[PDB]
Parts: sequence; structure tokens; C-alpha cells
Amino acid sequence: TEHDQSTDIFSADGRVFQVEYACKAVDNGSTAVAACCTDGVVVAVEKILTSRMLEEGSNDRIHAVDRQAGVCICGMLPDGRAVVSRARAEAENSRDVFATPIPGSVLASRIGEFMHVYTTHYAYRPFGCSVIIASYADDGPQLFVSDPSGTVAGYYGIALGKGKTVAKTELEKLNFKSITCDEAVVKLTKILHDVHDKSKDKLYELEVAWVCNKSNCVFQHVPNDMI
Amino acid sequence: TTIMAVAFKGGVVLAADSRTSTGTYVVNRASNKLTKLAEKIYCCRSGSAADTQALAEQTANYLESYEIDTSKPVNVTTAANIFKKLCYMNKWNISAGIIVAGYDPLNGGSVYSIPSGGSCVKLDYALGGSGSIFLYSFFDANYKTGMSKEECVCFCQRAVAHAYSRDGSSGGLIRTIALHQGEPEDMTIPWTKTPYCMEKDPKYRDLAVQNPPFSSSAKITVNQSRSE
Repeated sequence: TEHDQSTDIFSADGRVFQVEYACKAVDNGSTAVAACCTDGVVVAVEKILTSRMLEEGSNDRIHAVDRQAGVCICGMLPDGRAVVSRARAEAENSRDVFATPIPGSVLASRIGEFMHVYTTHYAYRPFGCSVIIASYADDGPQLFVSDPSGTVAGYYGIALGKGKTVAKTELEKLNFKSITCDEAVVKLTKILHDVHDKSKDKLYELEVAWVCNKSNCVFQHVPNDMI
Repeated sequence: TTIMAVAFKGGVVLAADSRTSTGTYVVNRASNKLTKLAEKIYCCRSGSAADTQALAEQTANYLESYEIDTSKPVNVTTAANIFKKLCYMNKWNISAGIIVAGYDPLNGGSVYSIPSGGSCVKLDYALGGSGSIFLYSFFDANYKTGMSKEECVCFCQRAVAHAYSRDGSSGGLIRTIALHQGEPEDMTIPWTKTPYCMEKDPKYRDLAVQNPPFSSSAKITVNQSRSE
């Protein structure tokens, strides 16, 4: 059992255990849900509060990466943050070098590539976050997840973290051809309030952002009067 | 400068812009580049104003003497040759490009170009000055033989205006003069009645989209006009 100490090593079954373990961080972190709608994308996360004396806006999991794109970090927050800075450099690169807002599929590709590389060198470790990518550039509304392996997949709706198996069951009852950004903000908030465990995490708040036709395709936290 | 002369049946027209410049700054905005050499012979001056004023004055002095001796009006070719020789003898010491044109009863309207270096060429039209290089194609495309006096004045005014709208070193008034068997006719058009400028041409009204707003699309539409 020396085969699980570096991520530069296959196990005998063809697994990379350092990457499995990092995925376990994510699966024990807080629950986030997202929905790709007709007019945009909505993300909602649940912040577990470590203290009643935090200012509001502390330990934000949702960050803007470009005028039209944002990420929600699920898993370890500072790991997630290093991923946010790369995502911004990519987004900036695309405007600087190619004169275009980055497409959502391309930004997700580049984030994956980035997370993948810390899965191959003895000297580094995998990231301990998944990153939800929400975009609305010339390719329309897109929602991608990258994970610690560097796998990237597009979604209509999704849920990560500890609540994720129930949240997934409720996200299945939505209708993704009709639903708008306004309806989703309501429904996703209801799902985070129901999968919340009250025994274990007494202090929480919800964070919620969006990029829609309302917001003039700008990624932004939703105005706090809509929960 | 933009100068030119054009022959028509019976006469010539001479045209010029009105600007004198140091390169970047206009020292006179109302010069008169159509200089009289005899009753029906004029020249259009380009280059150093000091040089072309001195050579025109000198050419005029000689022709007035010659007309008193002969007792006859002087032919254009004589004006042109006197000038040419002055332009050739001093070629290394001056910057001058000249057009001599005129009317005389023996040969009608005639036009001579006398460019830098002092050659002398007898033509149906002549262009000169910095602004000339914008009019070759104009004339190739739009000029015709057989034009009347009135067509030719108008055409000259429109050529000068095309030249001076693109040449930084030309501008101001458009002066013309028409020389023929009758009395000399001069005309001055102010910049506010110019027949062409880019400021009033409708294909340059709408501005290039150099300053689009920060947007979530690669689509280009309008210049940003107000802060966000």
C-alpha cells in the first residue's frame, strides 16, 4: 500500500488514488446546485458559517471570471481560489490576444487542462475542489463542472457536495426547456433549504448568482431581496 | 499648394487653393497664387513663395518691355520661354513649379508646365504643387476635351476642392481666372461654399467603430458614448 502517496503513480488496477482522495474532500464539503435555463444560468451554494461574527460576504464561493462568466468553488476554498485566478488569466488572454469574450466551452476546457496537470507530477497534489462554470458568451448559456481529475462535462442541471444525492433527485423534477432564471432562483433555493442538515451545521447562509438576459449578460450575485 | 490650368476652346482657366504654410501651421490663409504676367498671360505659382514671386516679377518686367518695343500683345510661348530660362538657370538655388497659361490671337489658349529642374512642356492641362498627386486619377477619370468656359471653371473648382480636402498643405479659398479673347474673369469661392469636402460628404458622416463598449459578445455595433 505504498501506491497511494504520490499522484505520479498508477495502482495495479489502473486507478490514481491521490485523485480519488481529493475527490473525497469535495464530497464532504458544502452542497451547491446549478441550472442552465432558457435565458441564462443560475448557481446557488450553501455557505456553512464557522462563527456568528463573520461579516457578510466572507468566504464567498462564487467569483466572477469575466464580464460574462463566473465560477462556484465546491470543496476546499483556497484551492478553488487558485483555479479562479487561472480562469481570469484565460478570460483576459482571450480578450487580449483574440479580441473575443472567451466561449464557455473553451474556458471550461482550459480549467480542466489546468486541474489535470496537478494530477501528473510527483511534486504537486491534485486540487481539492470542483469548479462549476457558468457562462453566457456568444455560444449561449452554458454550465460546466471541472473536477480534481480534470474531467469536464456540460450539464443542464447539477449538484455537488454532501447533499448531492437528494438535490439530484429534486433537480430531476424540473423542466429544462421552459424554466427561466427567475423561477430557478426560487426552486434551487428551496432545494438547498431541504437538503440542509440541522443537527450538524447550525449556521449557514445561501449565496446565489446568475448570468441572464435580465442582467444584460453580466455575471453577478443576485440582489439580496429575492430569496 | 494645388495649382492647375486647363485649355478650352478659345482660352484657358487657371485655378488655385489659397494656403501658404510652414509645414504644419498656416501663415497665410488667403494667398494669391494666380499671378499676372501680361494682360492675358498668368502663371500659377507653387513652391517657395519668395522664389516664385521674384521670378514672376522678373518675367513680367521683361514682357512689358518687349510689348512696348514690338508694339504688339505678347504670345504665350514667349512668356513661357522667358520664365523657363529663369527656372533653368537657377535650378539649384530655388524650389519652384510653375504653370504659364494665357490667351493670344495667334495660337489661342495655351498651357505650359514648367516643373522643378526647368523643363517646359506644352499641354492641354497641367497640374502642380503638393496637391497635384491627388488629381491625376481625377482628371484621367473625369476630364474631357471640348469643355466650354463654364464647364471648365466649374470642373477646376471641383478638382481643387478634391485636392485640398485630402492634402494637409492646401486649403482655404478657391481662386480661378478665365482668359480668352474677351475680358479676364476672376472668381473666388469661400471654403463655406466649396463644392466638395469630406466634412459634408455623407459617406463620412457616421464614425468608425473604434471604441466599442466592454461587452459580453464579440459583436460590434456602436461606439460607446457615455460612461457606464
